[PDB]
Amino acid sequence: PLMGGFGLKHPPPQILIKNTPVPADPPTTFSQAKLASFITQYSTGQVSVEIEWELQKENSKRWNPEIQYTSNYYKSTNVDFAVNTEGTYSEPRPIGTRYLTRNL
Amino acid sequence: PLMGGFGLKHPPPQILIKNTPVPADPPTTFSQAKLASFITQYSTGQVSVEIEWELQKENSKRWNPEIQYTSNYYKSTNVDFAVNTEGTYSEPRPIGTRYLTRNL
Amino acid sequence: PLMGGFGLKHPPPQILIKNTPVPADPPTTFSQAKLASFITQYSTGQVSVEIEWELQKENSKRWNPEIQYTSNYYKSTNVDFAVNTEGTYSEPRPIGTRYLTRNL
Repeated sequence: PLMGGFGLKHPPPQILIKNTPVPADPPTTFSQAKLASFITQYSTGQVSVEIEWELQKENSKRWNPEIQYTSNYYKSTNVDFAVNTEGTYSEPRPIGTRYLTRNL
Repeated sequence: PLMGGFGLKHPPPQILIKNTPVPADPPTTFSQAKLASFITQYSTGQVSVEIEWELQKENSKRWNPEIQYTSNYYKSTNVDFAVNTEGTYSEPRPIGTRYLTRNL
Repeated sequence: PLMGGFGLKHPPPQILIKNTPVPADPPTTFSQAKLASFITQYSTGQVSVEIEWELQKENSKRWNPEIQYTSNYYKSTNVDFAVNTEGTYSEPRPIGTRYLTRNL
């Protein structure tokens, strides 16, 4: 896939979820039409997901140090990747997956 | 120890090595004094050492990224921690052991 | 520890507790932002703790009487370490742990 990530011929199956509609008072006298009056409703809950990954371990004889993803050592007004005064979580920058080096 | 490193009450035993002195021609007529004429000599060889270390693995729940020791991303006239044009291996800077963080 | 009490290299683990936030009505039309409207909530309950102590028993040959922590024998307007007319529990004075005597 162009955006990246693993193309799958049978991806993780998507999940669809809906409240069961609960109709308001139907009339006393029967009528053909479907019930257009519903009880306003919404639900909540906790959803959990694990994804078990396989890591390809790295064995490399390169002498000098690699490049590593490291946080800024200099003082800052607020910590990156963490909440600010308002309670607003802010990811400052994108994080690539390529740092370690290998021989073409 | 002030310089750092593990103080040991029975350190790794030091190793002493010397050529066996091989005397030049002694005189035909015996004389009391020790032989002062030796055959100029030196030896060479290959020495190997392993040191089996125990690592204390790191388990930490800190959310935001750590600090990491990383090589300079910007172009340079010659690679650090590696030989230069003359064949001279040069370590540019000292490397501390403290980067990962922990709660006091 | 300076304040006193047992210093522990692995103290009793602290316990953290929170209500699960229950969001109010989300809008009919989806929107990116997190839900800022929550249902005002608080919980109650009963918490119990035992701490099993070991006492170091006291064996001492001192002839004359010791010093002991004793309540005031003289009449008072209200009992110490017990509620007053308003229902206010009031501890009058601090209670040290040292009374029994021992040879240095």
